[PDB]
Amino acid sequence: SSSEIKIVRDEYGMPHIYANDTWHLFYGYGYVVAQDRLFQMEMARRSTQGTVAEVLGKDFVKFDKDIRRNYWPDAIRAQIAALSPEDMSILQGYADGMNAWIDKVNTNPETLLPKQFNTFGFTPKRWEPFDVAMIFVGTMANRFSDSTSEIDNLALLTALKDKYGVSQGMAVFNQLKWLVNPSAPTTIAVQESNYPLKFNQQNSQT
Amino acid sequence: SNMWVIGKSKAQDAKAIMVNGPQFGWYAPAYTYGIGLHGAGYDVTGNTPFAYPGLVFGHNGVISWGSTAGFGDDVDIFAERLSAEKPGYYLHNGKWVKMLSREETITVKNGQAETFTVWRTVHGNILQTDQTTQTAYAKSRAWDGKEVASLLAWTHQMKAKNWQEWTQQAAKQALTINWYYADVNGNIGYVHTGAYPDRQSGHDPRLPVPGTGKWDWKGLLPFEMNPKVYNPQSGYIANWNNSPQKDYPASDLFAFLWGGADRVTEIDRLLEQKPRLTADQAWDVIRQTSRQDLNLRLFLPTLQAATSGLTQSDPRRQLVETLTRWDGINLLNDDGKTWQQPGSAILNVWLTSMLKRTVVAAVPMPFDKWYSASGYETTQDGPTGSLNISVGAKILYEAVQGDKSPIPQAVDLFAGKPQQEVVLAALEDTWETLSKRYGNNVSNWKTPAMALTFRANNFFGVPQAAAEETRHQAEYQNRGTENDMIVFSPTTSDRPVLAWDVVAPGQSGFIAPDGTVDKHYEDQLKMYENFGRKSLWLTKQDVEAHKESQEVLHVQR
Ligand SMILES: C[C@@H](C(=O)O)c1ccccc1
Ligand SMILES: [Ca+2]
Repeated sequence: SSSEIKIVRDEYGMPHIYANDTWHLFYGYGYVVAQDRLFQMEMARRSTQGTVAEVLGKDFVKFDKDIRRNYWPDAIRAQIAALSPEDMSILQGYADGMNAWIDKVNTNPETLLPKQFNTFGFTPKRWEPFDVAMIFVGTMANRFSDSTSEIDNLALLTALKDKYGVSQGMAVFNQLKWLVNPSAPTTIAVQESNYPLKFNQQNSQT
Repeated sequence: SNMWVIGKSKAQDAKAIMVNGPQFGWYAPAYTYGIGLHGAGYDVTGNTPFAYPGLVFGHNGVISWGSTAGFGDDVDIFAERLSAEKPGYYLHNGKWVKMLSREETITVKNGQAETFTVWRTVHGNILQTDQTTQTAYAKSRAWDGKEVASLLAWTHQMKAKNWQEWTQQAAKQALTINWYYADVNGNIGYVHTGAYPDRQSGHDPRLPVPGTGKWDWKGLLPFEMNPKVYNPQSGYIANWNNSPQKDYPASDLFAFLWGGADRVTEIDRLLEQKPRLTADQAWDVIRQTSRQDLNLRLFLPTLQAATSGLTQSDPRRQLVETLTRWDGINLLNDDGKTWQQPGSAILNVWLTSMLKRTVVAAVPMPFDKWYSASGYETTQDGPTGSLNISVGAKILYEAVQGDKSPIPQAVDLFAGKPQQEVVLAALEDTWETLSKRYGNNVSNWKTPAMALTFRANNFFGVPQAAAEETRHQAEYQNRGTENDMIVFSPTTSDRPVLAWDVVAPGQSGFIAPDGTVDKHYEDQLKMYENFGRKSLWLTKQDVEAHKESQEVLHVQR
């Protein structure tokens, strides 16, 4: 049956979802997630979107401002908008499934509402695809692939040039923050191949 | 994060083996989520962070995949040019272009709401730091506009059945991430995925560039340029956030280097030590690397050279002989609080003093502070992540290697004094410090072990559970937040694949309103502690025979 979603959990509680089409499959994942980690996911949504202060107060105003200054919601929204229906079905299904459990939670909170919600003084609301996307954006892209210290680096170089002079300053920057080191242990062996490019280590953009 | 993939030429009782330990820090409930999907073209089992649609760690019975952060430099900063007369505009290619901007309002519990504006240019969102009437800085990511494509790529890769299909997906993942591959036939592979800028000639990517136009990226580099290897001669693929490939450049972070001193060598030796490894021996590499002091191998030879000619009764010499007898594998004493050997503390104190005396002294205040950490610093709760060799230490290593370093020592970190003198004096400091805290009988020194904490606040510092939900583990272990292993074509099992993982504290974070914790709220916590693991099921048959519960939903979209 194309409307059927089967959920089986193993001896550790790990869920297995069985479904015919994309939307039902991810609905199923979304359902079990909202069962297992609702508070964690609610607080993760709030973290990735900068809405923590709404529920935790003024100690998180700067946190919230910082999160929002580091992304552009509209661009994330437009990416979702360009998705094929099959790819859209992954985000919509997931969100829809969470919504199904969330609705049973708020219908019968006396027994299904995670205790933390009571402790922290609020209730869970429904999710949209944008929300699922930002979980990933906020905890994978911004946490692990958004790294730079270029402003600081320029300031070190500046200070080194002042202490040691222009040429020696530069040479010392190349000693502390080399572009490449030929002795670095590599995951790919030298016999297999090497990186075709170069790169300038003398600040030629100034 | 670490990962070792073992191929057919090195796998014993199997054709391939994959052991992954991503290091995201430790949290309660668990950072990753276990899930299996069966239908709509997927057939998978594994666990994934924050339950993303796509499993970062898992297999489909045909191939297996894993990840480690890549730390390539995929981010640059453009210094935009502003003017007081055109507030909200910036000069780009001879024209004043209006910035993108939006209004935001932070609602606050039991506080007043605050409104603020966010600004963006063609190069990226503006940094709220380093701001002047003339200049503002924009953060440019090569992955900009491809966030959602990277999520989908990580989902569609789960459907691949060979190297070709899998690289097609790897090509669509734009973040800087190392992806790994293995399959039933014994093939293995690695790809340093991600979008990287094709910079103008002369662009030093460790430093900002003007935003006026001439320094704009030409585009992005093609996938052909992404480092990759399929079935290496070596018969294995090992990574611990080290460099992908010869002459490949690292992140521009001042605190991040790929040099002679790299923790990945520790994995390399254990894999090269024996010609073939079974699955159990591949798993034990976690325990061994978890406990391995990472500085001993790097500086023992220097320490030995400096003390080789001292008399037997010189305490500096005794401290070195102590390290010489040690394998560097830390173990708890029966008290559950101290380490059996004082080697790390010796190293920590010696290294700290060496850096103060060398790298730190050569660098202008207060940048000097960036090179002072020994890499052992922590809190009563323990490290928030992995343990690594510190920037300072890596720089010191190039210096104590002398002529064996390909890095020119523009300035002598030892400032004219012989190295031995400096090494010795650092050992003098170490003996004074340690002998006053522990007394003069090294053999009874009981130094504090590091502990491990599963925090109730997530990485952002935000509560994701109540404070009392925090869990503690006596022994800190330099290992993945989770560990998973996939073994292909095992000779002693009837299935063409076996998999295992551990998701502590448990699969579930649920607590009912009356405070009743879920059946699987804490059942993997002790298993994590003792380097144990539970089976991951894939086939309908395996799943049915280990079922504990079942629910069938009927819905139409
Ligand atoms: C924890 C982090 C790392 O290896 O730096 C990471 C990011 C993405 C995938 C795996 C690990
Ligand atoms: Ca850069």
